[PDB]
Amino acid sequence: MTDRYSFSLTTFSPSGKLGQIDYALTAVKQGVTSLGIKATNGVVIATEKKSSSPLAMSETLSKVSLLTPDIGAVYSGMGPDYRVLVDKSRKVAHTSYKRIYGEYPPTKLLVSEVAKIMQEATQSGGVRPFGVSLLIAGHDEFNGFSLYQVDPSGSYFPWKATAIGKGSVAAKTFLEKRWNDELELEDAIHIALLTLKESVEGEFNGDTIELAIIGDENPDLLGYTGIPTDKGPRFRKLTSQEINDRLEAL
Amino acid sequence: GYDRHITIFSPEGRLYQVEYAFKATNQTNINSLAVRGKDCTVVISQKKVPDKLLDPTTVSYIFCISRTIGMVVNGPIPDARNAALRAKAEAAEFRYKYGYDMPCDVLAKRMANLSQIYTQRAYMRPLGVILTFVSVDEELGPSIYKTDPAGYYVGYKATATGPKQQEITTNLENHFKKSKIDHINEESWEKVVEFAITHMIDALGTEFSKNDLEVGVATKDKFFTLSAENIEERLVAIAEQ
Amino acid sequence: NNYDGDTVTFSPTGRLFQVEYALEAIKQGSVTVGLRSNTHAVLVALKRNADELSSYQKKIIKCDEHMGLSLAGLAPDARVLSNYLRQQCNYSSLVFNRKLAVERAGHLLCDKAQKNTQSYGGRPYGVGLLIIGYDKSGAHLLEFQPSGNVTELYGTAIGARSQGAKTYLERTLDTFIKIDGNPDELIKAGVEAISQSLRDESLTVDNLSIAIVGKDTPFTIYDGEAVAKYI
Amino acid sequence: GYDRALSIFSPDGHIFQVEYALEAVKRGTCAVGVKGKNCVVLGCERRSTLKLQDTRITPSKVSKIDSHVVLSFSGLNADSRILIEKARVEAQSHRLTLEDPVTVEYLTRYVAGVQQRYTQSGGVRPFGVSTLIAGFDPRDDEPKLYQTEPSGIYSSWSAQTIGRNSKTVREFLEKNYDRKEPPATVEECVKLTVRSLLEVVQTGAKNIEITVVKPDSDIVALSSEEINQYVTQIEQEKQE
Amino acid sequence: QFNPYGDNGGTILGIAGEDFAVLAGDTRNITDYSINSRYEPKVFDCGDNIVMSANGFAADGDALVKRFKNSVKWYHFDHNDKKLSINSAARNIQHLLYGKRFFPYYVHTII
Amino acid sequence: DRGVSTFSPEGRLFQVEYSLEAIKLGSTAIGIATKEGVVLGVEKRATSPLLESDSIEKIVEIDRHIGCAMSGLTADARSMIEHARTAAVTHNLYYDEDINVESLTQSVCDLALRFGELMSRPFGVALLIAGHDADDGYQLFHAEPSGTFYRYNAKAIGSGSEGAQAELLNEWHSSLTLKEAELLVLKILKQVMEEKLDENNAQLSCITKQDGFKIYDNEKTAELIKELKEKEAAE
Amino acid sequence: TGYDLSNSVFSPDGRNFQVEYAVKAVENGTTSIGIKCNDGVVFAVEKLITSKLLVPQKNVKIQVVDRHIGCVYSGLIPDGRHLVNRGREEAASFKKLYKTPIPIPAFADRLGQYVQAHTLYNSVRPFGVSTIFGGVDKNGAHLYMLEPSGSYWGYKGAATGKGRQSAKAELEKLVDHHPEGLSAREAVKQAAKIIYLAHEDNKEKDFELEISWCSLSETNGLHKFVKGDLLQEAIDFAQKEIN
Amino acid sequence: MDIILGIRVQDSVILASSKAVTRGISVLKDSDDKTRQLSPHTLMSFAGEAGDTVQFAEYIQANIQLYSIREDYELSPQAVSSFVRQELAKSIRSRRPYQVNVLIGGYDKKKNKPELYQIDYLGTKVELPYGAHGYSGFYTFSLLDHHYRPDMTTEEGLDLLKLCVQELEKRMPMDFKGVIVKIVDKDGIRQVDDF
Amino acid sequence: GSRRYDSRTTIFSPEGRLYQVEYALESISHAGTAIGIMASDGIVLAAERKVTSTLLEQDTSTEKLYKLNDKIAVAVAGLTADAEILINTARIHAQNYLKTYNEDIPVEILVRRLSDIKQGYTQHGGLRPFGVSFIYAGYDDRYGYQLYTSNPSGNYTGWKAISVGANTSAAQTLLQMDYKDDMKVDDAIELALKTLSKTTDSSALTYDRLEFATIRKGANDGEVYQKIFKPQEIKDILVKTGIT
Repeated sequence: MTDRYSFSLTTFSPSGKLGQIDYALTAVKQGVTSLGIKATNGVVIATEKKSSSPLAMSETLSKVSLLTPDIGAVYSGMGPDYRVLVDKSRKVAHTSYKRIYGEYPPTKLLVSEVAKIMQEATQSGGVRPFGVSLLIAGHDEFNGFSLYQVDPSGSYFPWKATAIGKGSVAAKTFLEKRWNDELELEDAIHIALLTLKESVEGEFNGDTIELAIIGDENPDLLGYTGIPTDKGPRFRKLTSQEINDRLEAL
Repeated sequence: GYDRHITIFSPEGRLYQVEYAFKATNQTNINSLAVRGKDCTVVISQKKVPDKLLDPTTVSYIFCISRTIGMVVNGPIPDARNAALRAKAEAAEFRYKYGYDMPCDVLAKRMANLSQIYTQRAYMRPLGVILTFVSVDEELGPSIYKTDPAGYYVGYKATATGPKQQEITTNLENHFKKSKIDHINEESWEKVVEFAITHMIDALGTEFSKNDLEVGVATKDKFFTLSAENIEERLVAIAEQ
Repeated sequence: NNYDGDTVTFSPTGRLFQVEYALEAIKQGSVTVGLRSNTHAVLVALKRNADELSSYQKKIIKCDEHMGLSLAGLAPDARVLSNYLRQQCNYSSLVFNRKLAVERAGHLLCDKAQKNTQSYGGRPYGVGLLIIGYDKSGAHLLEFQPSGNVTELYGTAIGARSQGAKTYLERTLDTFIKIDGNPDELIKAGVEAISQSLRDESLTVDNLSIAIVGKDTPFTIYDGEAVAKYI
Repeated sequence: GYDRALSIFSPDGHIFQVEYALEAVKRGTCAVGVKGKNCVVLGCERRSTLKLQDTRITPSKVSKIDSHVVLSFSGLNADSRILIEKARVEAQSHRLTLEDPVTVEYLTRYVAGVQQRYTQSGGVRPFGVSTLIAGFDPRDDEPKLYQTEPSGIYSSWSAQTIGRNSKTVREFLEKNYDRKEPPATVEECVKLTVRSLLEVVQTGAKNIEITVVKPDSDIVALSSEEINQYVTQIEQEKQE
Repeated sequence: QFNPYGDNGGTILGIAGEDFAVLAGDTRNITDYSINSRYEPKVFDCGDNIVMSANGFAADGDALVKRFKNSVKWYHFDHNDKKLSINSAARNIQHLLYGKRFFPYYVHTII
Repeated sequence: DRGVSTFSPEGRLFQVEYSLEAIKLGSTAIGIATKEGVVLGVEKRATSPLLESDSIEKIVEIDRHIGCAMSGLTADARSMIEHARTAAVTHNLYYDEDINVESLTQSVCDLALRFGELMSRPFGVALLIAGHDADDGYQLFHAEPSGTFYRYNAKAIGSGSEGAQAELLNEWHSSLTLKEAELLVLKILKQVMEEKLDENNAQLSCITKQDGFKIYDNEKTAELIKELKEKEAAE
Repeated sequence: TGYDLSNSVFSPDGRNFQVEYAVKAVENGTTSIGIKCNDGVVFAVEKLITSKLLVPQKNVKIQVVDRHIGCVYSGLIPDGRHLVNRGREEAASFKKLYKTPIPIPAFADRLGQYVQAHTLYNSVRPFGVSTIFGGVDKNGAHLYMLEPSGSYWGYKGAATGKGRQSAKAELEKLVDHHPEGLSAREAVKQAAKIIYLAHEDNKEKDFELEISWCSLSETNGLHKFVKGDLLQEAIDFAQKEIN
Repeated sequence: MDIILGIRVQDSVILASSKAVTRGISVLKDSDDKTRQLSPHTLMSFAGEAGDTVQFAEYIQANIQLYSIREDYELSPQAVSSFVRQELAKSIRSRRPYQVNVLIGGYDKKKNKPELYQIDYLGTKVELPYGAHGYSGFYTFSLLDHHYRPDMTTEEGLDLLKLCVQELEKRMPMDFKGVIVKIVDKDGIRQVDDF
Repeated sequence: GSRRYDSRTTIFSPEGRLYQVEYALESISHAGTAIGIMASDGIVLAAERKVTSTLLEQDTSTEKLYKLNDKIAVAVAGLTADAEILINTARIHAQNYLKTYNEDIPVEILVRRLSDIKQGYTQHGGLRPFGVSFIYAGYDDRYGYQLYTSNPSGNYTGWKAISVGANTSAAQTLLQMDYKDDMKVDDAIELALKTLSKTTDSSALTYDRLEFATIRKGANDGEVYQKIFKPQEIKDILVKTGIT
């Protein structure tokens, strides 16, 4: 009994590749398309809710997740791997930051902690790498809005806009033609919906699309009043109805 | 080809041990089905007792996890009981730690997390089982949540599992296309059970006696399994129709 | 073949080849015989030397005043197992003021050997043991094998060419079982048994080892000039 | 903890991981020790595919273990740092408990012990390093020179070389070193050391290092010019 | 507070002659002003011609004697039935006693 | 690969058998027991003429009454000697007496099979352990990496061993004097050694009840070498 | 392939071949059975007499757990002992915490989970025994059979070892002919007959019969060995039926 | 133990440390040197609990000597004093704290300046022109406050130290058996043999 | 058991080389080139980013150049995530030293400890090595300006000028040709950029594919300043040396 696997399962091949990382990236390639776009006054992250059966309640499966009140995550690749990474990311935001400084971590640093967790699954004994690429969108007072990609290796890059998964090559090209540094948040949501339609096969509506924003503070989502400096989460998930509204003016 | 013996990625990004654990799921050759009423959640599973020497009362793939949660398993019984004991322990610990009964979906997520770990950690094999959790949750109402060896889980309007799962799934799909609603529009759990058995018969094209089935029912504040006589009573009502 | 790399691996026909190879080491070991009456139990062992300049390897080990054993195979494993038995007999005395029943001694050795057959990293013990003793239910002889199988017998033999002694004891059963209250006759029968396993070699004075335990006899070992009486 | 028996016996009775560690030593730059009547000299090759090297700060090939003992090596550089550190710690621990600095034999025996331990412990590979350990015992004027290798065996040498082409410089030393008359001076001992490296090195420009150790903690490294004086003088007497 | 020690009284006496030695002790065992036993032996034959008494707190005395007797047994097992000489027994008992230096056996030991 | 503690189909431990092959590559060591003492001798076998032969230490003291010679991977012997010395000194501390030679040897041999997946491999060195105690007198033991030890009247180990052992089989008798044993070790060493035996490439030692374990100077051994050459030329 | 070389590895058809290989070791063992009766259970086993030298009556195979449970097994005997040793630890800790002696279904799962645990890692070997066990608790009699995979069920009758098919066929006749139930004393006799009938599949060596039972009326709900007159009576009934 | 004093003058640090070792009602030694050289230009004196003092002093010495060999470099007096402070700060919350007070007198060769650090057993460090531990300060500080000047020569420093020892020998109850005096400057550490 | 699946990351080849170290070096040879050049009045660090996309946020980016303390920086060639693990360790180590001695850590001491950690992964533990090579640029009052490199073996060396990553063979040849000892920082800057310009696998060297930094005494008297160049500053210096 107990782990006899105290040795690495990811190792360098003679050509210098790390096989398991490459293969994890291949699993991400098969994954459903997800994307992020950075506007001047906000960020949008979006993905298709590829449903497994029509008997499944796809609302119960949320691909876009709140990590902190100002940071959200989406992914492409293996769903179960993503789910546990969200659990760990939420916790590490507290244990390694909020319980120390009494405030939530800035986007880059929470991203840095997730990247660390994913890197250790590439070197530690008896584990495989995570089979997901993450897109993390957030806001913090001193850096403003930001968008990050985190890959199986633990590498992360800041983006203006990008896509990952199935039709990422086509989607990145579409985003290069459309992105400028003057985009307002509502313009970015519009571009995100256009981009996603190219990669979505079947129905394209607010029940098959998942989309969240990092934007203005939402005092109506705070749950209490009386502390002026507490203004509410900047993360908001758009409802099924709110998405359909934007799809008529498409 | 050691990438097929343990849970590491193959060159095409697959986990063969997870895939082979899925094939173990059908090894018992048993089909299960779950639906929701207004007030209840019903789960039915085939009961096959091939050996005459068995005590048929001990042959079961349905488990009472907590007072409110039931679970049916598709897969070998040793792995099934492993999952059942852990789920019971987890549900009991949750209540002690947090002061309220563990919700069906939260237990499903927890078991799915444990399963995910076996797909990432080398020394633990995946369990060759699919776990369907059912309850009448105090917040969410009648609930079906299902877990697999990949560590995936999701909620369902209704669901089916086993070798002939596709037939039952399309049968249930077609009914809800017609009915236009998320559940069986029926007051009594007795009639929801009757619906469940009726649609299993049609989908599988087989008749059932009282010993060919196994039934679990979830209502507000309790999950319970039916006796052969309760099921016989139910089969009779289906026939007189 | 492909299934003999470690003890933790079953072969396709359900065999444990590492345990079987451990059994093989016993078969290469020098012959040792065990037999008993209702009043005494006797071990007889043929000792083996390296060459004409060397000593003869001891085969018999005392475990308590009322219990002891003989070995065939890997001698260091017999040292480990006999030491465990010494401790178990000792624990029984100190804690319960009770001499350890030979039967329990057998159960304890079985379970100790078994653990080495079910986990990775270890190896099975490479030694067979013949345990004799006199306890509250009389004289006893046990045969231990490193597979974990322990068996209570009237008489037996293990080691190279042990088949001859075993056949002889099987024939002589009705006679030697009733050699009560006569140590020298029980030993003589044992010496005759071990002679059925000899080949191009005969029993000499620094070759032969005998042990006896019984009703009013503590486990005592006879070596050298003290076994001339029996040659 | 990681456990694998990496150093094990093969059917012919060799420990391949120990023997392959010797191959790593054979690849390392040449190191040579020669002991005179009143000193020991340690000479070391430095490979010349590296121009743009900063020699102020680049790790020197000869290391002081204490103020009276030095250590040079051939093989994996990173491995040697671990042996050097352990030796330095033990040297101070010896001074602390015994109230006397280590003897050269003692320090060598310790280093050799560490190396041996890494040949029969689980989860570790042997050191890809052989060392030359030289100096003078406290209050003693007899020069000391020892060699260790990855297996853990160690011995005393009148003169010895290790590393690449060491078989060529051992050749030289064997026919040029008289046991009856060791180099009677520092001058003579440094010269024999430089000659032996010139059999193998190339142009003795920035290629050769020399360190001279005398009794009572008298250790000094030569500069390029001082070494170059020997190189120049050796090549003039060469034309014959 | 629990006091782990007691006093069982009794007295012992050892004298050595030219080719013999005696070790004597009374057989009374007491606590406070009561007699526990009029005959409870505290001088024991430990094998190898060694007699021993550990007098004071009887529970500690019995423990030590028991441990030493066991030591004689294992000395035979480990050193080819060699006889344990009295001087070797004495040194062995020193280590048995000193091993509990910071929680002592409350006994005057004589062999 | 395959487990380090694996049995072969013939019932022997692969690793122990392979370590025995390494011992066969070791330099020759010989021991002869007499009623006047036990003599231990070794071939030093320096790999180069520049190596100072007095630094080759293949004969070693364990206690005043116990000595030890080695053959094989000699670096493996250091921790064995360290255990032996500690075992011997510890016994004297606990029992105010000398520890028996057999008990010492049994204690060293207890280390042998303490390997697996404990150390990573068996020892690659055989020991000849020679000593005196009051119970069993002068004794010689051959300690192997199998954990087995045999008592010997005379024994050779190392590369020249099987030729040397056949020679010891003919020459040994129960009435040999110490001087006869010294000359005999030298004689058989010169036979199996590659190079010419002299006082620098071979070493002698003995253990007597009176003076304990002693390694001989090169001067003392040199005279016994001259004495051996004179006896052999004299018929 | 190579899927069968390591325990806990799934083959492409979803099987653990090492457990299946453990089953082969069980099929190689001697015959053991269990019969469930009116108010209890009866266990019996075939003991091959390898030689005259084996002391009769003195190599006991059936084992008691606590004071109310009997266990018997076929295959690798030491593996069976290991399992019972664990079962005894499990029963002791149950009684320690809850006071009441461990119920048979509870005890059944304790063994089940433990055996199943030995199919989860490559660093342990599966158990090479099938174990028939049971007894009487507050809810009546229970008989169980447990396999190397950790799979177990409740049984009316059970058999394993080399003569399992013969024994099973004979068990089915009793179940068919006695729907109302077999008595404890009758079950002992039948167990003797069945072991003799199952010995045909292992007929080279002759054998020794061993029987135990737990009955609410006959043994007061405690596990006891059948010896002496009751045992000879059962042996005679068995001899009388093969002829 | 008991008396340790220190004076930093223009070009040197001077340490004076008492010679007596007293246990019970007996003076066991009257030539004890309560000092260890940590590096060629750094000297540490010490006083406090028996056993603890020497054990700590030698432990620090071994560590600084190890550093010197590793880096082929002498650590600055400031750096050494910070290392020593941290060790004492660690110690005050261990199971059994070192009860040792030290003075560190060093000559910084990079700065060309003498430096005197006073550190107590709690790890309270302070750089001073002159320092003392225990009851010594109660007599010497006021005297030093009056006569001390920062540009004094080594000679003047020794005369000022003489005045302190004289006052201690008059008013202190215990006989501390004189002092050993050592000077730390640019040339290293030397001992005055007639005080 | 699990022996079957163990690569044995810490063993010698028959030639006496460490397989995993060699293969990690092979990995690093595909990483974007990084150059360090040491001058009499400062140090230059220059590094080429890995084939950047137009949508990458360049100003809030860090991939090649990291700050260890106020006096020491590193350029990275290899797996970035592996480097960050080691960088955070180095940052802590620097602070431990500062806390212990109240002095900034000497460059070599920091370099030795990082290199020792790398070495450990090659000798024990059975884990893959860190696929990273560093160029260390730093200043202390003992040796002044210093350059070092370390690689997956944990071997480290000091340099006047050095490259790591892709095309080090060509890059080193060019540095060896044009480097001279008396050289000032502004000359070193030019050499660094002109070297990357000639060895790059891209069509043309631009500001968006570069990270750049200098360590000068360019503040106020005996005090050292680290300048991590902003994108616009890299664009300017690229023009000022006539590469764009």
